Parts: sequence; C-alpha cells; structure tokens
Amino acid sequence: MLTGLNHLTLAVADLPASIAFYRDLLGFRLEARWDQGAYLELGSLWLCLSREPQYGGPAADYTHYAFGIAAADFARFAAQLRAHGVREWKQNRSEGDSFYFLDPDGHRLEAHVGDLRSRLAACRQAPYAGMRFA
Amino acid sequence: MLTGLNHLTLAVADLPASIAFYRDLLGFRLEARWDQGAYLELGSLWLCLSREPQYGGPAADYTHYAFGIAAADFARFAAQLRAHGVREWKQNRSEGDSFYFLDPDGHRLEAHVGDLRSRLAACRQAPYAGMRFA
Ligand SMILES: [Mn+2]
Ligand SMILES: [Mn+2]
Repeated sequence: MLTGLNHLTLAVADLPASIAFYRDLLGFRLEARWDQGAYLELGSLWLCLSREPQYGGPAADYTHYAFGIAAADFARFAAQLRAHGVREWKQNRSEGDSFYFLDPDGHRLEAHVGDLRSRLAACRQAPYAGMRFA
Repeated sequence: MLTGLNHLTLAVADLPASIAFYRDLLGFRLEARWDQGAYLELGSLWLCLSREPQYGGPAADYTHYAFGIAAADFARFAAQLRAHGVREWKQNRSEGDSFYFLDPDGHRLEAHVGDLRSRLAACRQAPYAGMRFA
C-alpha cells in the first residue's frame, strides 16, 4: 500500500534551461545535477528532471501539475511570471486562485491557492454537472 | 512562494476504468466524481482525473509519477499489480526498490522505496557522469 507521492519526474530537452526555470522562477532548491538530469526539492516535493533530447513536449491535453501557494503571495507570484513573460495555457474558472503557465518544454503547470478540502466544500455548495460525493 | 505539490491532474479516456484502477488497485480514496472527472486522495496527495475521450496517451518520454511505499509492502504490491496484468515500462536500475507501471491510459507510474536523501547518499558513493552537488 502506497503512502503518497514519492517524486515527480519530467522529461526536459534543455536541461540548463529547465533547471534555471524551476530553481530561479519557481524556487525549488537544486540538490544535485548531472549530464542526464537534476534533483530539486520544493518543501517536501522531490522533482526529477530527466534530460531527453528528441523530447517534443506533451500531448495537447489537460494533464498538469499544480503547486501550492498561500493566498497573500499569489498576486506577486503571478505578476512575477508575467514580468518574465511566461506563457499562460488556460484562464481560471474554478474555486481558489489559480495561475496556469507552461514550462520550457510546454509541460502544463499551475500555482493554486486552496486544497482538496476547500474544493469539495465549494463543490458541495455549487456542484458540477452530474457530481456525486463519497 | 510555492509550497509543494498541490495536485496532479491526469487526462483519462475512460473515467470509470481509471477510477477503478486508482481506487481498487492503487488504494486511492474516491472523494467525488462528475461528468468530466473525479477527485481522489492518497495520504496528502490530491489526484484529479480529467475525462478526455480523444486522448491517445502521453507521448513516449520519461515523464512519470512515483508513489511511496514501505520496504515491507513493496513485494506484495508488485505481485498484485503483475497478477492483475498491469504493464511494466522499465526495469529498476537506480537505488531503492522500484516497480514501473502504466495506468490504463499509459501514464508511467512507479512504486518506490526510498526518498531524495537515500538517493543523494547513494549518489555521493556512486556518482552519475558529471555529478555535482549543491
Ligand atoms: Mn488544476
Ligand atoms: Mn522515478
């Protein structure tokens, strides 16, 4: 039986750029790097970067990766990414602040204020089409 | 600013099979579902499934999602997924026990024993090509 998320690994075509983006823009700590990848850490999250050169980027789908952020930091984080001219892939329309941006390989990322608890509560008050709770 | 991983969202072509796999094989608790998706939870991990029928899978790269498990549970877990005919995509060569497997849509998943510290420790003693610590 599984206990939670151990790590997340993303394929990256340009390793230096992906390190500079997650380290500098997003603030992960770089723990180690090597010719074929990097290990970085954001709080308790362990991020692997796996260098993969013919990597074309993801399928045009909704598969994506959301990081946490407290309510009072959200505005400045979004401004900071816009100031760095990071492209957005979707506009917000659900409970809680969300900023949706792309990484250097077009992986789909998200800064979100809220958690599963807050989502359910709100969904309880205003449920999605054909919604059912446990 | 960012605090960790808030949630993971996977596009899935067949919402009930995906829920059956995450809930019944992987041990995620189904917390809600609706027309276009489901919310599930594993410990502190918040997994969203986004119903997407014209989905043809993730492309053929090393992008994958590792879940934690105790040493002592790792054997029974692999045995069970294999008994159910899950497909493996990789043989474990790095530090710690790992079992690499695909979900019904072909998302690469992993059950892993260890963590970033156990790995850095191994890496100091057996460094990858070009390896550099922080
Ligand atoms: Mn999201
Ligand atoms: Mn892995």
